Amino acid sequence: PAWMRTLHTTASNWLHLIPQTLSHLKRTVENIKDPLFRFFEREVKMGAKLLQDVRQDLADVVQVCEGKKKQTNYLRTLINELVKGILPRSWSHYTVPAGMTVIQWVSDFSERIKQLQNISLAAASGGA
Amino acid sequence: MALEEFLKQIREVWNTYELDLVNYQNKCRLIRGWDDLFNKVKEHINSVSAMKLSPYYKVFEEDALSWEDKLNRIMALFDVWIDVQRRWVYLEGIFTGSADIKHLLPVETQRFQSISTEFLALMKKVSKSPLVMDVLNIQGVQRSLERLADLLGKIQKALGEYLERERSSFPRFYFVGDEDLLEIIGNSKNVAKLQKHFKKMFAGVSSIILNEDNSVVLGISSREGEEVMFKTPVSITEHPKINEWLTLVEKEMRVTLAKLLAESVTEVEIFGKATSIDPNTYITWIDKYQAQLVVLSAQIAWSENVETALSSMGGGGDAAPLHSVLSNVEVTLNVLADSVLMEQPPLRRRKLEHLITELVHQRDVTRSLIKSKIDNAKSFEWLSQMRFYFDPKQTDVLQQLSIQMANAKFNYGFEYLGVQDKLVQTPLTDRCYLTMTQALEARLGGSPFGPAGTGKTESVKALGHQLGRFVLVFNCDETFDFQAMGRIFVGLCQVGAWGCFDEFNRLEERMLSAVSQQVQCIQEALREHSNPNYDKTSAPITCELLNKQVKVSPDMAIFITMNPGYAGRSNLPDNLKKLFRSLAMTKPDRQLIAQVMLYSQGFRTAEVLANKIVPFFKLCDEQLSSQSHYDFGLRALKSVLVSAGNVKRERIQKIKREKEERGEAVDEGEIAENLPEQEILIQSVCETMVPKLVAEDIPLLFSLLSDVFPGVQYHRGEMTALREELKKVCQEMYLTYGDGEEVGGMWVEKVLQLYQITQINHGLMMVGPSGSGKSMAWRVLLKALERLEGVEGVAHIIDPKAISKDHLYGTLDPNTREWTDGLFTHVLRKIIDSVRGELQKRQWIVFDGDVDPEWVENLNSVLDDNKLLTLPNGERLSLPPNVRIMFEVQDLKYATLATVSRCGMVWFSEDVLSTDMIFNNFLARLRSIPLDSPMLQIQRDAATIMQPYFTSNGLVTKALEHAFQLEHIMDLTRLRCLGSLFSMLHQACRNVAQYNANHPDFPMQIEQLERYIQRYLVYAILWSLSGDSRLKMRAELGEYIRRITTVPLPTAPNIPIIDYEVSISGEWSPWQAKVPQIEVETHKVAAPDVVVPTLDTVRHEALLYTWLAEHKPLVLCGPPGSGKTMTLFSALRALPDMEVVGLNFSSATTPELLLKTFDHYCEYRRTPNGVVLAPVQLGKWLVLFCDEINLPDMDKYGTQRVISFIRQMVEHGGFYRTSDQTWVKLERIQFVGACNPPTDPGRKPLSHRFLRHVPVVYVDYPGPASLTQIYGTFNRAMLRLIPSLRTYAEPLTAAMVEFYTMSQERFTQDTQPHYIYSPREMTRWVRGIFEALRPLETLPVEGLIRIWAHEALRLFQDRLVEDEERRWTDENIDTVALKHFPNIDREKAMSRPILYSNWLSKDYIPVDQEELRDYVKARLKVFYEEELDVPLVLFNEVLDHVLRIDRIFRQPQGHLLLIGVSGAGKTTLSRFVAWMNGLSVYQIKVHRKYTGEDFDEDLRTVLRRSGCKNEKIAFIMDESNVLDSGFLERMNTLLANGEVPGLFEGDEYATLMTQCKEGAQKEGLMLDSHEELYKWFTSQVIRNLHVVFTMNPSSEGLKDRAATSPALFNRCVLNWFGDWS
Amino acid sequence: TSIAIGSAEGFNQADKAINTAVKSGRWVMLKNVHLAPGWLMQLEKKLHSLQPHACFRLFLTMEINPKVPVNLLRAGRIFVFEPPPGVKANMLRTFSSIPVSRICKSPNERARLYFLLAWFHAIIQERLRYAPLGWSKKYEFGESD
Ligand SMILES: Nc1ncnc2c1ncn2[C@@H]1O[C@H](COP(=O)(O)OP(=O)(O)OP(=O)(O)O)[C@@H](O)[C@H]1O
Ligand SMILES: Nc1ncnc2c1ncn2[C@@H]1O[C@H](COP(=O)(O)OP(=O)(O)O)[C@@H](O)[C@H]1O
Ligand SMILES: Nc1ncnc2c1ncn2[C@@H]1O[C@H](COP(=O)(O)OP(=O)(O)O)[C@@H](O)[C@H]1O
Ligand SMILES: Nc1ncnc2c1ncn2[C@@H]1O[C@H](COP(=O)(O)OP(=O)(O)O)[C@@H](O)[C@H]1O
Ligand SMILES: [Mg+2]
Ligand SMILES: [Mg+2]
Repeated sequence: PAWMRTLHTTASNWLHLIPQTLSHLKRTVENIKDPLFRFFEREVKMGAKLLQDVRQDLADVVQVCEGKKKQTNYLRTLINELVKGILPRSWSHYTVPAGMTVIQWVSDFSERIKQLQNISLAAASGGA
Repeated sequence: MALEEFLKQIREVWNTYELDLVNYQNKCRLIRGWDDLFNKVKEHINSVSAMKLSPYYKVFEEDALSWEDKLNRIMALFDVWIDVQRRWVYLEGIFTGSADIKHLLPVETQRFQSISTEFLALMKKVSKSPLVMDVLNIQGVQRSLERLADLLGKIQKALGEYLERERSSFPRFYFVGDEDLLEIIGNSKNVAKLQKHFKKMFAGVSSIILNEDNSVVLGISSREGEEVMFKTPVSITEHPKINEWLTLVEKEMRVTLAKLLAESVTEVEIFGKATSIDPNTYITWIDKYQAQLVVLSAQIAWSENVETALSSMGGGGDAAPLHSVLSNVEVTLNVLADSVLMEQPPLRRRKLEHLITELVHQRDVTRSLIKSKIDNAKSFEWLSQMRFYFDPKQTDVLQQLSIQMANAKFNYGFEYLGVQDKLVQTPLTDRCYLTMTQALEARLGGSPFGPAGTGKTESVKALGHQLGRFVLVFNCDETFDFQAMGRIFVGLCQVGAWGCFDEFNRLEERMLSAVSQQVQCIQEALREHSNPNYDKTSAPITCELLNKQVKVSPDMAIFITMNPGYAGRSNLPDNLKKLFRSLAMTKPDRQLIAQVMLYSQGFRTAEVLANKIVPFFKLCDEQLSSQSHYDFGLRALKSVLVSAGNVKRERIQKIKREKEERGEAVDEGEIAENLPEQEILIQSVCETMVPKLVAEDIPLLFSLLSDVFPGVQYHRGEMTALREELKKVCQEMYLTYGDGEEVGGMWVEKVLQLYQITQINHGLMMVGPSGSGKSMAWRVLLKALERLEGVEGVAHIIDPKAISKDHLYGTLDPNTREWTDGLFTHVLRKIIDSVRGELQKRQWIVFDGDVDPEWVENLNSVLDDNKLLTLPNGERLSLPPNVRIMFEVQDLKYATLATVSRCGMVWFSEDVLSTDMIFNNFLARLRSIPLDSPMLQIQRDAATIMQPYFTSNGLVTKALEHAFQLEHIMDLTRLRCLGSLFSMLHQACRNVAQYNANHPDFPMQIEQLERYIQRYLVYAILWSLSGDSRLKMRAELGEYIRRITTVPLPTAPNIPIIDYEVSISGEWSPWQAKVPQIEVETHKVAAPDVVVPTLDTVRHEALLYTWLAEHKPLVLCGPPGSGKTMTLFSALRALPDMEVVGLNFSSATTPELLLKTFDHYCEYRRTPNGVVLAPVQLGKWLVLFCDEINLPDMDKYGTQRVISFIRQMVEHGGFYRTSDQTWVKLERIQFVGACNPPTDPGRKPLSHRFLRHVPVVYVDYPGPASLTQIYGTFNRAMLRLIPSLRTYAEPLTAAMVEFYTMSQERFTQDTQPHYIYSPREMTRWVRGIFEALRPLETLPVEGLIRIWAHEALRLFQDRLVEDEERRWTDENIDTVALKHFPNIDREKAMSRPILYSNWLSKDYIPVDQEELRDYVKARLKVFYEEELDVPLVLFNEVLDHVLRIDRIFRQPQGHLLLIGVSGAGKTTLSRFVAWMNGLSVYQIKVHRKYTGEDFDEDLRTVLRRSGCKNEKIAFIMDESNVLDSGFLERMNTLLANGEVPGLFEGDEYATLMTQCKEGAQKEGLMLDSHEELYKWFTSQVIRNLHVVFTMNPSSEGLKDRAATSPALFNRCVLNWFGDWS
Repeated sequence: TSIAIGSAEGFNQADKAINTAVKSGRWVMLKNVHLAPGWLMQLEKKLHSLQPHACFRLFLTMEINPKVPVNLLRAGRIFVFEPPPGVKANMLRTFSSIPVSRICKSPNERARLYFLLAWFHAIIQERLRYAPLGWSKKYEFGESD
């Protein structure tokens, strides 16, 4: 179908823009006492989980649109939202302005992950 | 002979014990001593039960069993007698003390007289022989009381209108339930029984003080013991009737308080504007007067001082005496602060806390007045303050006190409030007071709105208590309709009470609009009071409520509190909103509340503590991880602050307790000097916040604690006494107990944490994933507290989502307005009534199930400080202190903040329950509980063999970890695997015992026993961990086990381990040895009961046998048609003494479908231990087979009601009977589920709490080789009819498999929802050819291909929607046939018009199209003259269609799903073919008023004709005939099972049995049993009733249709007629 | 006669009030009729076959809701009530709604206070048009305030 081909390009393109790695902050006896580490650890922990979920969902959609895995109920719900351009409710994990569409969320989500990577990189290389 | 002594003692006790009799008003001799009777009977019942365990019980077994019967009969009699005597007492009082009721209800009055005669006659017999045994032997005494109880209940329910008349005479009765009101009215002479009801009619009156005679009411008392002595006592003798002296008591309460206020104001004025206050005099004045008057007196004195000071400052430049007003407050507050620094009586200490809170506000207001340089009494900064003016010269004592805020003026209601905890008077609370009093002056309602936990409800009550008003809180829901709200208004208006309706937007929008009319008319009446022209000596103000003229007291008010941010709530219509003044309460002043509360409790560093605790809660909400069960709001802060005062008091008591045994240096002042106040606060935080934390947040919060409270350490009390009892309870329950880091230590900490929450909260939640030890944590704690404290613990476990919300809380009758209690309301009311001493026991109500806002928000007033269950009938049930409300849940993803903030949280993680602990529990039970000691000896030896593999990091642990990495058809949980694994190992122990039965000479030795168990364990591990996965995943777990295990394994090179069983000789044996190549009898070809043995069938049957033989619930999952029903029924044949009953779930399936099955196959019987539900047939285990267990609709909160109901019956072994709110225990009932994979459309994932009990086996479609083996066997048998066609068996099977596989790939559910191809089509394919070959003596091979091609078109092409799809099927039938059948004449075998009919001959042989057309025209001519004179044009598609319909009408259970455009002839052709086959046509005669019970009666008519009269019927029904979804729930059962379990009930079933007996007699069958008759009736419906369903093609409708009626797509043959081409 | 619609008793009362009013010239107002779309269709059919008194008037109050039947909308005359278009229109509506004798009481300064209140009410309501800048939220400042 026409939608099946168009959605395949969009999902593959989104996997290019969205980053792929997010390393959790290493908890340390003196890092727990640091308030900045405590807040920043939450950001990556909730950020890493959201990053993996979106990438896995997008990869399944690409594989579905290549006719390699069968469409499940979750995929049917996700694919319907992506065709209509509505941001999936599963992806919605941080507060966003009302009326934000899926194309803006992917670009917004990609920027947030980059900042999350830099924060973890500083903690990994240099310390908290 | 110790047993003989017990029998002698039991015999001697009951040979002398007499019913203790008391005369009752010279009418009879009632029975007291119910506690003595019941405990004595229970004690002997336990002793008789306990002595059975003794080995010497055999000699005295008969005598003990005789006493067990007698003691049980004593219990059953006097448990009814007590309720009968109680009900007769107050009914006799009503039907004697009110002669008006005889005329009002003559029938009831005469009926009560007859019952009152039989009661008194039975009383006189008891008087003659008060011995219990003599009473127990009275003829029919058990049945006499049973009739008396039922008859007295009918009289009780017939007095409702009489009770509504008495409620007017004392309007506080409007807030009392009907039964309690009858107790009040009927016991008007027995005043001691009235005490428990005063808390319902009064704000703070818990009891009344009476003289020795009980004839004069001396005063009133509160629940805390505070007493008010009336100045003029009320005599009950001079005013005998209940509603007049109750009115006089209500008036004297107001008059005495006003007189007491005047005396208090006189004394407190000396303290005001005084330089120095002596503490002894001030404490004396506090102790002399009531708590409400003490604070009121302080407010009056302060107001008059400010008025006096501001009056002197009229010149402006005059010196300010306001500083003296501040000075007096400073001095008085210092004395109050000093008093609370030392020990005080509990009542005085609370009074001091109230005064400190009041004066801190007065200090703040006076400071604000001084800072703003206010010098005039008419300045608004003073007028905006709440002021208190007292006129001693006023003649009416009730109007001496005036409370004024801005322009609003109020009288004090002088309702006795007792000792109500006061709020800290914060700026938000000040703004709340100003706004609400402005609404009250405008005669408008108050509408505080905001998020949860901001003080909305408490502020409304605080303002009401400030004004001395009776404030009633109602927890509103959707059941608060127009009639319910109006009746509540009637009570509020006449009493003069304030109505605070919380969660007011939970009403339906239509009800909110309707209620606005009642609110408006009351408000207009309220303005009539405010009119100066109106005079008090005139006609009372009255408004019209519920079409009645109701007097309105000026003191009444209406308040609504709502969270406008909650989604799903009802929007208030504007006309309702204009009647209320709204105020936003969003940000409570937490630091001020914390500072004042800690300062009032006696903390010297309250300012330091408040500046730390409030930011600490803010930090926790942000620094800690985000969890749904996390709350750090004002309720959490309030809980810690209140707990801080309790912890401070216990330490002071502990410090001096150490001082008693160490010297005599009690120096209380110095004791408070060296008191670790910060450490006290940390203990309260940790006792309340820590149990809710996940593991990774625990170190975070302690780092935060060290950040805000440096150098302060938390140390739990080492609770040796409780831990010792817990350790013993764990041993008796086969549980693992640990201490610290030992095995089970984490779980024991959670048990101790749960105990701490029980002591601080009356409502608490245990939250954690399924299998976290939550249930065992509170079940063990309940038993441990019984042993530790001596208090019996009782748990009522409720599944709230297994029943409707109507059945949980109750319903108000739409017409009679009668209230029926729900399950929770009945349980709580039983505890409050305390007929059998429920108030002396620990009562835990555990809601084990899903939490959603729809039902749990009815408990908002229960879980908060109100502790009240409010019902729409106006009744309010107080939570007794011995009751805990508990919620055991797996998640809180749908609970709102309102619920989470109101409950103590104990979080369980899956790490709390370690896999080692579960292994220990299974092994401990295996070594102690016999499965049938020779059986226990086998288990014990087997336990030793299994022990090495069940250690941590053992074989099972490593296998479990690897299994979670694999893919499973359902979500994988640890306990589903282990539950399956332990069931299989129990069967292995039974196998060894069964072997010993077969070999009585040589029982299995340890070497053989060891050799068997290790291989069976490996076998059990594979099926328990991969039986729900595909073959590739089952294989992969095999190699992983092969690497890590040391158990010997099969040495085959490429054969998976899952392909091997374990023989009883401890040898691996291939499963292929049990798969013979059978030859099937030629008449059983593709019959429904015939199973061709394959590798999968023998393995699945053996696995099903193990689970079924253990009565373990199980689910078969697989694609539709994969053999789940076939495998289950095949396994049941090898398992006799088990009856299967098939239930077909739909999207609309509720638990009521299960209940109808119980009504037909099972009986409810009363046993001494409760109601037991068991199958009617004895010695049989009844199996409920649910075919679509995962179709039932999931609500918006992720819950399937029937699934919760099944989980309750499996895990709790029963359910609640909603008619009488009685627990029913299941016996000999097991459950088997079948379903499609949850990823399929319409299918929902099963709850993890249900899956832990239910092992899942995955049944896939047979592969190409398995299909060749199955239907190659069938084809060989069916081709023995024609010996000349034997050679073509293999090519015929190969063509069948090839085309079926191609069609299954070509057409899928993605294209159309009904494109499901399964081996069911293969079975129909072979059957169809076989039916066309039986009457044939010979046939050429080309004739065989034509039948093969014809059946392929009927099975694969008739459901296709598109012409391209039908073209592909037509072409590939030719391609497949010639590929497997060369050297055949294509034209004679594959001529495209393939038509078969038995209309032109005796046999089903091919028919020419033109010959068929002439025959149909000839028959249509007759059809016009006999049935329907509607001429039809005959085209080619009609001829094919009528042949297709004719085929289905000639098959048993032949159901049709005709899909096409309206007006295409679907109904007409069906009737025409039905007339050709002798089938009667039944169509339901719908109309605008045709309802569900019309459809049920129509269903009964068709079933009687086809089931009893042997009448072949074509039941033709269109989609338009479906006027309700309930129509198809009946048809879904009828299509699949040929029966509807609940259709025939009562007289209909009795008439059906008479007709079935007559019908079976005409057939020559010998049937007399009702069960035998019903089975024959079902078999007749199966063979005679044909259902034709016609519907238009709708893509959305067709897909949705599958869930509503799955039988339409797997029990009906679908023919896509579509539109005319 | 004013009736709220949501209750079952409200439907019975509405029919009796309408039947009495169509023979006497009485006025009937039914509020929140959008809460009963099904009953509204039956009311439209009832009104069609009726020749009431010349002075009879039936007022139906509803929110602007797509649930309101089209057939009822065509049968009646629609009046939309919404925020006034601007400051001038807001203040003219205020001065018409308040009776003249209310403003013109004994204190002559009362008139200027009402003008200030009318101006203040217009400015506050008009700022709602600027959803975010005028006020952070869409408060329901209205006639009751
Ligand atoms: N302390 C313990 N020691 C040993 N075995 C235990 C212990 N606690 C629980 N178990 C066992 O482990 C399992 C835990 O079941 P339990 O009912 O305690 O869990 P739950 O979290 O309440 O379950 P659900 O989420 O299904 O309501 C059961 O098989 C139980 O017998
Ligand atoms: N001014 C106050 N002083 C003391 N406690 C308060 C105050 N305001 C609220 N609380 C407490 O906060 C909690 C929530 O109050 P509640 O009236 O139930 O809030 P809401 O009705 O907004 O949900 C209760 O424990 C209540 O006693
Ligand atoms: N080994 C077998 N022997 C006989 N019939 C089989 C075998 N395997 C599959 N079938 C056929 O597969 C179909 C399975 O039907 P059923 O058990 O009702 O499926 P499910 O329960 O999966 O919906 C039947 O037509 C049955 O005859
Ligand atoms: N083959 C036909 N030739 C002539 N008229 C037909 C034919 N099929 C249907 N009709 C007409 O259409 C009417 C509706 O037939 P019916 O069986 O009720 O249609 P459906 O079940 O498809 O809605 C018939 O009463 C008849 O007037
Ligand atoms: Mg509240
Ligand atoms: Mg549990």
